[PDB]
Amino acid sequence: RPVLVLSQNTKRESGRKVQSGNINAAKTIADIIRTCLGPKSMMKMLLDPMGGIVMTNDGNAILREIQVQHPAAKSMIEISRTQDEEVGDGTTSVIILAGEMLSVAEHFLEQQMHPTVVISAYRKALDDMISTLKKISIPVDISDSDMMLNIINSSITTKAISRWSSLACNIALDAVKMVQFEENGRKEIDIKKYARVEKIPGGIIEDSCVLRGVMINKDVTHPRMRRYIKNPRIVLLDSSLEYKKGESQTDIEITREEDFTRILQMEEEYIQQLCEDIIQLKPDVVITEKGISDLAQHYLMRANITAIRRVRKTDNNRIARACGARIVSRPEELREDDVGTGAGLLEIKKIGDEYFTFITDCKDPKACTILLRGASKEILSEVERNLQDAMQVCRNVLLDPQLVPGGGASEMAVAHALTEKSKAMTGVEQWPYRAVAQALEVIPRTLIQNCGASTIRLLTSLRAKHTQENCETWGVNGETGTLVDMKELGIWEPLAVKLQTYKTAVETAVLLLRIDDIVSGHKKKG
Amino acid sequence: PLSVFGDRSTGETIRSQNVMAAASIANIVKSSLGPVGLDKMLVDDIGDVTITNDGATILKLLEVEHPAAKVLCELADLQDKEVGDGTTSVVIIAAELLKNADELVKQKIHPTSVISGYRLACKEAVRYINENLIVNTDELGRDCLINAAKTSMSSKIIGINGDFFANMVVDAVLAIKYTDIRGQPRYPVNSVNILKAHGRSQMESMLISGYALNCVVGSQGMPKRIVNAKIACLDFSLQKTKMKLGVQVVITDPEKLDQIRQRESDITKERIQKILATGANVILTTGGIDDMCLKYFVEAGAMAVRRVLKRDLKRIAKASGATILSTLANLEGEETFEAAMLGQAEEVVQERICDDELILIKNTKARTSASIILRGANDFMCDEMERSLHDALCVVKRVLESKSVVPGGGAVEAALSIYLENYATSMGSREQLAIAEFARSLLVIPNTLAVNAAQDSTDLVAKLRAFHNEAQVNPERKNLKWIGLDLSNGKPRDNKQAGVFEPTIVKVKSLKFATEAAITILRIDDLIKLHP
Amino acid sequence: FLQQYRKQRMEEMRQQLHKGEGFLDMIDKEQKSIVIMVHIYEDGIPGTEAMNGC
Amino acid sequence: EAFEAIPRALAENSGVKANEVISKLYAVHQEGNKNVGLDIEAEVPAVKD
Ligand SMILES: Nc1ncnc2c1ncn2[C@@H]1O[C@H](COP(=O)(O)OP(=O)(O)O)[C@@H](O)[C@H]1O
Ligand SMILES: Nc1ncnc2c1ncn2[C@@H]1O[C@H](COP(=O)(O)OP(=O)(O)O)[C@@H](O)[C@H]1O
Ligand SMILES: [Mg+2]
Ligand SMILES: [Mg+2]
Repeated sequence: RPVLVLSQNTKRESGRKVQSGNINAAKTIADIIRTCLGPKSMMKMLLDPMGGIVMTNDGNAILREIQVQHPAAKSMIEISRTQDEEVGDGTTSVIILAGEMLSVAEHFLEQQMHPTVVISAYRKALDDMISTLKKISIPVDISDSDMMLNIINSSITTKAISRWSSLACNIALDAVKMVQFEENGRKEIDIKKYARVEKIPGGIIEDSCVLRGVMINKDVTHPRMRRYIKNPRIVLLDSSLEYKKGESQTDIEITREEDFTRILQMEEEYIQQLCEDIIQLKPDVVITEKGISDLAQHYLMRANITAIRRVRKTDNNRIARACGARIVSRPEELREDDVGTGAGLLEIKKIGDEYFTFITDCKDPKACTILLRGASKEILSEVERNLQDAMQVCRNVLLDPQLVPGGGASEMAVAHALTEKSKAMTGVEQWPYRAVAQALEVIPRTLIQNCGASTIRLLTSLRAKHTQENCETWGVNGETGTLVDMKELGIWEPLAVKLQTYKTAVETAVLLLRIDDIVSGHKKKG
Repeated sequence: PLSVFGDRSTGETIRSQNVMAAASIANIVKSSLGPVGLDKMLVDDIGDVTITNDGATILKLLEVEHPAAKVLCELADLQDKEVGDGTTSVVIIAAELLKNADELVKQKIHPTSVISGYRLACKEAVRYINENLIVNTDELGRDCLINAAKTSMSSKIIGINGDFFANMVVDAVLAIKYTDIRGQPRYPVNSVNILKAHGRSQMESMLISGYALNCVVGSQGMPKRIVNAKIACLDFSLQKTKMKLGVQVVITDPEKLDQIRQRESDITKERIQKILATGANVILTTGGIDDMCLKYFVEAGAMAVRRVLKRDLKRIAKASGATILSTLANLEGEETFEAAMLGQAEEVVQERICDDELILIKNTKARTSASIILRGANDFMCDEMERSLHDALCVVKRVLESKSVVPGGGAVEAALSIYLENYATSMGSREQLAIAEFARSLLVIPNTLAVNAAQDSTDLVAKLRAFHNEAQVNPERKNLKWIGLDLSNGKPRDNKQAGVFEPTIVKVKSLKFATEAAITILRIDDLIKLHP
Repeated sequence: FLQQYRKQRMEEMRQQLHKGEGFLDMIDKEQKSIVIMVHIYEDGIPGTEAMNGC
Repeated sequence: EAFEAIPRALAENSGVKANEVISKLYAVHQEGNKNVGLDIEAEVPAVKD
């Protein structure tokens, strides 16, 4: 006779234990990737459940590959994913910052301070953090290619692609610049859709380049078609070039001898009419997202036209952007404006043991492909991740032209500013304010720890330097472990990335500080 | 001797069991009351996580076995539906009422007398609230709405963010205002589309001066921004025409097959041309659009969005002045589309929100609508912000509909307790005890508020009761009715002066629902549990 | 060459774009219009992990 | 600083704010009174010789 109020499997936990467990879980999640921050970071091998291997040092990827049971850890993983999606950089930094703020919050929670006071202090501190970050920022002339390349390099010095810095920086800058678009008064970049990254294992990494056009893993439908066209006129389609059934039930009733042959002849005639309608525009290349019939191939070759079939819709959109064409579903409605002129060369060449189609000489293309050659699949995947980081940073700089000193200089400057501001609070919440201000020192501390120098002496020297008047740009050299000026070293980062990191860390601390009860095990009740 | 296949509990056993279940349900959510309350993080045993403070959400997510506890859970659900705020308070009040009533019953007081006393106390408490503890919002203005929103959003993840969120909520509520027949200003909440997206901080939440759609254009060839939009709302799919079940195509002369197949799509082509001939720029449909009509819209340089939600389409049509068209058929038997069916907006843009895109319909003419885009750190925080925002919107709607508000921070509870303790002596001999216990049970709210702040609950409630007793006894010190609890410093404070307000309907409905729940549970003295 | 399943590689690369009484009770309830694929396994014997990941 | 755990524990068990007691104790001991500590016979943070 198990009479109960709640279900048997329902488990309830509350009190100081819940707060301690949440804070410890966040701390340990931070400790997982603490060592993967800075130019001297180490790789990590992740064994995917589906048998794959993910070798990387990006915080978001490492945290995403990990499965956890504690809900606070899930919250931290979601925080990392949000940081990656919003700006594309600073995942490790935001995770470490959230862990440090939760640590300094636990310190107060051990005493008799209510979490609401800590949360209010954190919000005030975050406002002051945003104000100081906006204050210490500097403008950037986007038209200066050298400045953009330096920004991208500073973004990619901490990744495995840093060995080839100029090449990766040029690839990312060219892709972002040529994917930029402006229509109807609306400006967009759209790195996600266009600027595709295509990786082909083999070759050498120095052979990687961004093409002035697109490249797909497709071959001509019939071998008699030309594999090299000088100035092709490309026409894009979605509808199949073959006889398909109608939408309604359309049973025929044949009672005469010649009706069957007439029906087959009219099928052939319909194919011929479609091909003639396509040919009327006098194109050189026809691309379709669906199949092209063999009779259609013959009728197109009769007009000296190269045909490619079964292309993905995203690839077709990329081709349309690159070569300045418009996708058309009905050949009878093909206009001259729909014909794609602007591609400067189309070429089908074999790489390894597989044919690839190149449209790689377009003038003013609004889409591109990044052809990566590398040692293997995992190395190319890491290179693609680094290129994504570089392109995201470039887009952030283009949209928002302010910069912020790196190497922990911004962290120390903001910490000093908040510490100075806290001197006039004269309240009970000044202690959490100062604690969360000083929690920003975890970034230079982590940089020094990863570098291998003495943490305490270097942090003391950096704080003493930052107590001076013009020292907001003084940070930590990640390689030599020495105090340098980032207006000399040149490590600068977008203001948007730092703002997003700080906001996300503070709000994660606020969200996790709010919970004091856990109930679990209940049915979904969907 | 009964030979009933089951278990039977009778007398004090079942009453104590019901009180235990109600008290357990109350204790589940008692720690999430008031600004010093803290949230709970629920796990759905499949990895799903829900962080929330709302009582209704907590009680719905939990699975409950005892039926007397199910009564309180569905009571919280009813309070959420009919009011939108005070969901934990009603549960706590009902449980305390049940506990004190069970104490009376165990003292050999018949349950009928307790129920009669509870009914009398509830009626007199409602009367006293309506006659002594109401403040008209006419002489306060927008500050009253702002303060009510701030009070509602306290104890929520947008607490300190209240200075901004209250303005946002008030503007959103006032945007959707309309007057029906009899000249009654009715505020239709749930028409404010709440869109969430993780990313920037909560300060970056945007209130749209128009409507926000969680959908994108169907084809990349279409423009992503139209300045002078002419919205055409449709309720039919734009695909290839297919005959119904009762129509079948049978071909005997082979020459007609091509014409049949061509007309199958020419019908839809003609419909699209008729729609576009009136100058339409944005086309919204609840159904799907195939690639052919998408290309038609691409060539015309016009928007085309498919699979639009029905409620979103209705709101867009009402705001922009467009008319929903489930079909193209006039009263002349023809198939035509006229410009009078077109809605208008000052701009339609597909904006990017944290690597994802959504459509913004800005500044609809002939009617003003609103939508809120909530920016957070992750999905859970966005969900909690949405729930708290809905609570604030409901509170603002109640305040704008009925122009009476009551002081917050347990002032109403203390005043009611004092008045009912004084009043019980004038009615009956045992219903006197029932009304006294009702008055004592009403004190649970300030006690819980003080306890959640780690303050001396006994001393604070004693001081509050002394202030309210002085207010009720002395007729020249009636300004102490507004003295409530200031949980920041743990001192009594004039909450009306401090701007802590709640709608009167919240208190009235909570009291009525709690009284009915307590009466319903108290009527049971025997339980038969049949074996399944 | 259709036997080699030329679309297998593209399907694989798009798949990675992630973007006692219980046995009776979870099938006795809920809608009959959805498909449930129950999995049977025992720890220690190889071959379960591959299909679990699949 | 580890010695502060004793007066802090005494204040926590007594039911008052430990930080106020510790601050008052430091103030008094800075004044020059070495024989002043927590007074548990009070509802508010207080000290006495
Ligand atoms: N050359 C450098 N010298 C010193 N610090 C650097 C250098 N390059 C980058 N950093 C620091 O390393 C941090 C970037 O670490 P990174 O591995 O990119 O983490 P995330 O991927 O989370 O951004 C930045 O805070 C920056 O200040
Ligand atoms: N700023 C404030 N100061 C004092 N009391 C408040 C304040 N804001 C809200 N309260 C009180 O806290 C109580 C708890 O409300 P809450 O639990 O948030 O509503 P619900 O029961 O719908 O969740 C309310 O009865 C209200 O009177
Ligand atoms: Mg980085
Ligand atoms: Mg409320």
